[PDB]
Amino acid sequence: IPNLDIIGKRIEKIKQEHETSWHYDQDHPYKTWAYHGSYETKQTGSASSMVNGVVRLLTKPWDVVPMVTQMAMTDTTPFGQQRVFKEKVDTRTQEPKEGTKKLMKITAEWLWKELGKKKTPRMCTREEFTRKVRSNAALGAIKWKSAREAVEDSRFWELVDKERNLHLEGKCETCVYNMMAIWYMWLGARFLEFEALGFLNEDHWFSRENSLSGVEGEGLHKLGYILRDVSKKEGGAMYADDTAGWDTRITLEDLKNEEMVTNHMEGEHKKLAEAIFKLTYQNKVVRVQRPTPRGTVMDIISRRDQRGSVGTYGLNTFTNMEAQLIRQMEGEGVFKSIQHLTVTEEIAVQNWLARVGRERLSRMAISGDDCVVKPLDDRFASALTALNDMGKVRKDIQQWEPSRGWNDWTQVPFCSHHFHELIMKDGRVLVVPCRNQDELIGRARISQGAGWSLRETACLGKSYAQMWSLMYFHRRDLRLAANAICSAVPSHWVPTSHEWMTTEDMLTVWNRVWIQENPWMEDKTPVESWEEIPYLGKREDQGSLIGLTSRATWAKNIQTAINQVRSLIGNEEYTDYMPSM
Ligand SMILES: CC(=O)Oc1ccc2oc(=O)sc2c1
Ligand SMILES: CC(=O)Oc1ccc2oc(=O)sc2c1
Ligand SMILES: [Co+2]
Ligand SMILES: [Co+2]
Ligand SMILES: [Co+2]
Ligand SMILES: [Co+2]
Ligand SMILES: [Co+2]
Ligand SMILES: [Co+2]
Ligand SMILES: [Co+2]
Ligand SMILES: [Co+2]
Ligand SMILES: [Co+2]
Ligand SMILES: [Zn+2]
Ligand SMILES: [Zn+2]
Repeated sequence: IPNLDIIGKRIEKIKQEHETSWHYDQDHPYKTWAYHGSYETKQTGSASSMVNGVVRLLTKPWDVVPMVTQMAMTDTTPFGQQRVFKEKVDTRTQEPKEGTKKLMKITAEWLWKELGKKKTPRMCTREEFTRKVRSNAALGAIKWKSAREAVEDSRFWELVDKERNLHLEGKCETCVYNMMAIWYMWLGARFLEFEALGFLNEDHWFSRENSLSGVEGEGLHKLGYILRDVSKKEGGAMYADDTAGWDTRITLEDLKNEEMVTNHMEGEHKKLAEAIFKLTYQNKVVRVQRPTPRGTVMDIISRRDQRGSVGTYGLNTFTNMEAQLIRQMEGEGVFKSIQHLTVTEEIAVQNWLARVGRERLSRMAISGDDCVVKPLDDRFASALTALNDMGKVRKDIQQWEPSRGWNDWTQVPFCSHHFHELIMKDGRVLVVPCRNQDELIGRARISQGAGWSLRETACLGKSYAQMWSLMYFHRRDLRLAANAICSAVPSHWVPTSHEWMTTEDMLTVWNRVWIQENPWMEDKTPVESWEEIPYLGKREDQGSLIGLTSRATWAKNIQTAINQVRSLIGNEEYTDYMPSM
């Protein structure tokens, strides 16, 4: 089942740009994706990640930690792409049963209606898009060189209009994904997607206020508070099951339910969004590279159901909200059979959604595929037939083994973190985020771009340091490492583009984020120094693999390393920041 009436125009346009080498490789490796052909291509990508030499020189004890080192070994060569494709992306998900589909359709229709109560969809503009391009951007493959180049060249916008008018007659020609697993599109295709669906992000449809379950806009320093509030609900344990490869488990049915947001639109906006949904989401064309004994080729493949990562405009959050409501329903015995929803069962679901729907959403904190649920009681743990039949198979657990929850919200994993209460010297109680400090250091030692000069490398380092001092100040090693990086990088250099991304005094930012603007901090008295700001317990702070001897030596000689970095940056002026205790 590949529908060439929808994808043929895209495939033929690519075939015609490489007619000489175009061919059908009878030994292609694709099993659940439809394969259309290959052509010869120049190898792109690389098999190493680039190391941030500034962060590395100031974090020398971590040169021997395995987690840290391994993180610097990403493979975007054809070899790497094909490795991840075979293991992760080339999977099939069964179609949900009839009953499951009915639950999803009812629940999705209800959810769009709740999200739309206080919001109205709208088209986003070329001007909105262009302003966002002048900053951090969603990721498209880039004929110009940068996104900021394309937005000014008005020929770029003629191409947009060309594709847009095809979209307006239900045809698609250039919206092709590239697996260079992350999927890129031409910036023009990204614009059309933004124009149709950007309102979901820009108008904050998944903020906690509008969606009850969501946390769009919250910010790491707020998530722990949000978890602790959810824990105040009456109910069972708190559950936080990860889905194995969520993007690959998005079904065609999921995509059709997300599309019901178009029922809330009108005019050409509805037509454009319908094009994004039917032409680019439910009928995708993907380019992947593959090594062959004859050099690297590009494969053209297609598939209807999965999702490709930029975010997903809240659609992953939407679908997870829907999926977790249905698991709540199943736990509460609202329905009995995935096989067939009886007429009286469809009415119960409708009643349940009308009666307790909003309350059940607020038992949840959901960010894309990341969810925390505090259900009515622990029947939830073994309500599994809808979850599995929807394809949202739980990671690292037997299919019918019941979920394990937690009674202590400080043990619940959410958004790659745990959250802890932390007592200040004056007795006020902070809720702070926590995650393995060897991961944080490993990610800081990776320069997110290839071929970078030392200034941008130093500014990326400073960005992590300021983030550490805001978010992970309670970790002794990170506070010290942040101090060194900030001492080593000229004080007026701007961190690369969030609260840590200026040259504001970071104590000023700390006070604003954790005291002044913290809705869960009643006493608005600021702190007057970093010595006033506490650490986690020395025990629980140990979490790190580094030896105590190499940490002590690192701490004792840290100024030697700082000066070494200062010398390579240049005859500049630097500030010696308050040394961590
Ligand atoms: C937009 C929002 O507030 O939701 C999230 C989800 C995951 C996450 O991981 C971080 O580092 S911050 C963060 C925020
Ligand atoms: C706890 C500590 O002293 O670490 C930092 C980190 C970043 C920063 O940015 C400034 O201007 S001050 C400052 C201190
Ligand atoms: Co050719
Ligand atoms: Co080529
Ligand atoms: Co996974
Ligand atoms: Co169909
Ligand atoms: Co209309
Ligand atoms: Co999302
Ligand atoms: Co009740
Ligand atoms: Co950052
Ligand atoms: Co509050
Ligand atoms: Zn298109
Ligand atoms: Zn911890």
